[PDB]
Amino acid sequence: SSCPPLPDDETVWYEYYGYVDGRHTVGDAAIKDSLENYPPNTHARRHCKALDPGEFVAICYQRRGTSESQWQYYPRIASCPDP
Amino acid sequence: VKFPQLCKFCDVRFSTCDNQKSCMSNCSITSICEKPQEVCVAVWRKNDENITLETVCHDPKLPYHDFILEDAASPKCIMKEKKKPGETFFMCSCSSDECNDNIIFSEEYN
Ligand SMILES: C[As](C)(=O)[O-]
Ligand SMILES: C[As](C)(=O)[O-]
Ligand SMILES: [Cl-]
Ligand SMILES: [Cl-]
Ligand code: NA
Ligand code: NA
Ligand code: NA
Ligand code: NA
Ligand code: NA
Repeated sequence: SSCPPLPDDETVWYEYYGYVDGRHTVGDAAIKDSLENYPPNTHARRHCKALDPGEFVAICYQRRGTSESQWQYYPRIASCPDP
Repeated sequence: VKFPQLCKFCDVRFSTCDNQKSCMSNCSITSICEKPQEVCVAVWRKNDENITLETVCHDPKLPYHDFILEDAASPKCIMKEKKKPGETFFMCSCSSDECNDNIIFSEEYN
């Protein structure tokens, strides 16, 4: 149960931290597993390459009592601007 | 500790849901709520011109559309009618993942 690193492009790159509480607080650097994947509860912080401290945009979300984990995104996310 | 949950989150969309005991949201956007304490909401409104369905996250400590989300602890979205001039208005809140996708108007269906 894990999430691969997010794809990026000329508009954006991501950092990864453990979720703490809320969309603001930055946790510890996230640690990849043996397949270079991030564990559930990883918080993805995006940096737009055209521009800012970064903004959390997603959580590696494990459904309730399941073994399936996927990136889930915060609401109303707009694309980073083109460089 | 409370983690944020998943909700359908298309904001206000035009809807073809009408004259049914239940409707699917037809919302292709599932989001994690910004705040851990937020729950899911669906709002259905019909007037002489349009029908809309709104899907959001919302903190149940705050009113939404001038009503308290008294049903926020429910796992299912059971629509309840509010009397409003000039429109028919139904709303539900719920606190299981994507629970505002399955919108129930008839008591019969839970
Ligand atoms: C619909 As909201 C997240 O502004 O309470
Ligand atoms: C979500 As309600 C109790 O205001 O219909
Ligand atoms: Cl999770
Ligand atoms: Cl009415
Ligand atoms: Na942030
Ligand atoms: Na937000
Ligand atoms: Na009122
Ligand atoms: Na009315
Ligand atoms: Na009404």
